[PDB]
Amino acid sequence: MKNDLIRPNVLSVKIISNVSPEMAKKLELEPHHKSLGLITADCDDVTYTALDEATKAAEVDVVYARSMYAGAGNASTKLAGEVIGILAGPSPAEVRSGLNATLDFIDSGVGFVSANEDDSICYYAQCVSRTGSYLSKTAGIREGEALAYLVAPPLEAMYALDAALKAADVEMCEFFAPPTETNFAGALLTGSQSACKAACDAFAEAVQSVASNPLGFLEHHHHHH
Amino acid sequence: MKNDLIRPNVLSVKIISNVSPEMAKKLELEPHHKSLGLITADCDDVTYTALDEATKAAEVDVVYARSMYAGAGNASTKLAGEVIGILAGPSPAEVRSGLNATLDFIDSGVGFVSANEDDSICYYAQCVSRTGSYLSKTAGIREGEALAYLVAPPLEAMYALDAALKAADVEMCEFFAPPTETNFAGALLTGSQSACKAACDAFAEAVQSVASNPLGF
Amino acid sequence: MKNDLIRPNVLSVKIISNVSPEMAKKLELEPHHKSLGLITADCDDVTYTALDEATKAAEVDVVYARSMYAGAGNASTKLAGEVIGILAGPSPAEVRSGLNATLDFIDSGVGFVSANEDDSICYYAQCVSRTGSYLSKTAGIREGEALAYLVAPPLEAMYALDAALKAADVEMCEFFAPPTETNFAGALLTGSQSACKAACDAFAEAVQSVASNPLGFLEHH
Ligand code: NA
Ligand code: NA
Repeated sequence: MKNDLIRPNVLSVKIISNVSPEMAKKLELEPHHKSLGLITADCDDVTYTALDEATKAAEVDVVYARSMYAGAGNASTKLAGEVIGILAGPSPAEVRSGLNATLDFIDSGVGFVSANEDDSICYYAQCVSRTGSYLSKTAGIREGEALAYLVAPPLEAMYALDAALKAADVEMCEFFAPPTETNFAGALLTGSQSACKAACDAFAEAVQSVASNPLGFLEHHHHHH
Repeated sequence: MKNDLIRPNVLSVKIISNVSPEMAKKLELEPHHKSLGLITADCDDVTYTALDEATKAAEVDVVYARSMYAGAGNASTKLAGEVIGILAGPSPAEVRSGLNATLDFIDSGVGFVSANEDDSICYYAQCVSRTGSYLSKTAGIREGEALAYLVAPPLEAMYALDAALKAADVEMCEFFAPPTETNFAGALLTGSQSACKAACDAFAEAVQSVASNPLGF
Repeated sequence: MKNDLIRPNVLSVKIISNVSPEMAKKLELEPHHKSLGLITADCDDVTYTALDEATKAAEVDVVYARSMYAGAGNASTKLAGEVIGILAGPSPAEVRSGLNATLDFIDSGVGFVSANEDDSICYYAQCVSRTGSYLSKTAGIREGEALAYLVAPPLEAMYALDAALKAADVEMCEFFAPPTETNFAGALLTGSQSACKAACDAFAEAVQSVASNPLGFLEHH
């Protein structure tokens, strides 16, 4: 029901030690990247946030991060979910430390929030109060700066992004144009921690507004047609 | 059943007034684009045709129009459908007018047509007698020229495009290479209005032929 | 159940006898490509292998070959499946010959194999002993050289590719980065037929290992 947290789930985790050179080349790894940590889950943006948290916890870089077409509910196999993440580090021990931090974050209480009775509309409005190396590079900001990580379905996201930008002293960093692979959209915005929180609150309120009344236009403006 | 119209449905409509400069930049809006009209629906090509119609009905441009991966039946949320369209114009009045025209067209009787008993094969074969400013740009043709807008599933579309091109003096302007995001295919063809209609008729007949006999070669 | 073949199915096949010049342009056909053979099926990588086999059997080229977003189980229409392939040749007879070779290969016993009890994890580990003109070009190798054609879901594929590369005397040719349209991943690897076979066996073993222990990563490395 509305305001319920949708629990995210990790599906698979593995380590590759001493990554083969042939794979290192196709993944465009750095010379010091000797080991990989692999993860899949049923929620991509929670996982991306978790991977960023991993870069604060261990000597790891996010070297691969992609979402699956049409999202987890349309996965055709058990472990595909809707995201694959790859951490790289100098040793299996560092990768292992990174993956443990990732897993712990995914199960920390974060998640998309439901906007209606059957959870058929949901959104992410996460204040990342201290970015790691992954999301700061994605956003083009300095490490440790704050972000509003805003995700919703396509029309809700566009409407609510406008609301969020107007509500808060925040800057556009990265636009997720609709559709991304999972048919969502949104943005990374930056500013002070209080401004990012204000943007998150406004984004959430705007998504809920659309969910509650998606076709109000018909009665107000399409009458006598 | 065969020849039934599949009714297209609008799922959500919203307007943005005084669009934020940050969003204007990311959408690559023009300076006169102050207001946005947003729409989602469960049929993308009908919506694209309707958005083009709106540019003839109001002072609006189609500034964004994209389809969802794997189509409306695989939507994971209620309002995603399989298309998002954005109209831009100088005022809320003009984008409401544009949306009203879009809605009218979507409800006008246009739509995908079923080619079999359980409506599991369908196609779009729509003659656009006079393009607006959106489908003329997509096709790379002069504004106001006619189009045949032809869509079907991948193999049906390739087979039926062949038939359409042979049936009248038309040129292929834009090829929708399989898969588009919704796993369809097709093309925009141009020529005289009567040639485009002949192409539409041939396209429809060819899709029906494949539906009736999918493995016969 | 585990080790079961998942049988691939052909959904539609048609011939265009004299392709129109407008269609030839958009498909970037060459002048000698007069006839087209169209096929869809519910298994893309089996079909790609089959199309390559067709080029060995007949004077046909693979001129178009693409997978559908989210795979055959999410198809919204009857004939879309998860792949469209197009053969081009000099005549309808030659295209028909190519299509027959394609269909025969699809039904030959090749296919994805289940890695668990409800067939919810599967993989492809096919040794192409002698490539035709399609997969040799895709891989960037001489026509007639061998490939391991390795496909699995995203994490399994990455883990199992590393295993295959370490186990077998093979080289990386083409990386299918996750996700491809059907949300799979994998690679084409080349080497002797022996080495390609060893890569296939190691890939299969590694995918099965992940299926049996999907969350396990704490063991000594
Ligand atoms: Na589905
Ligand atoms: Na090796």
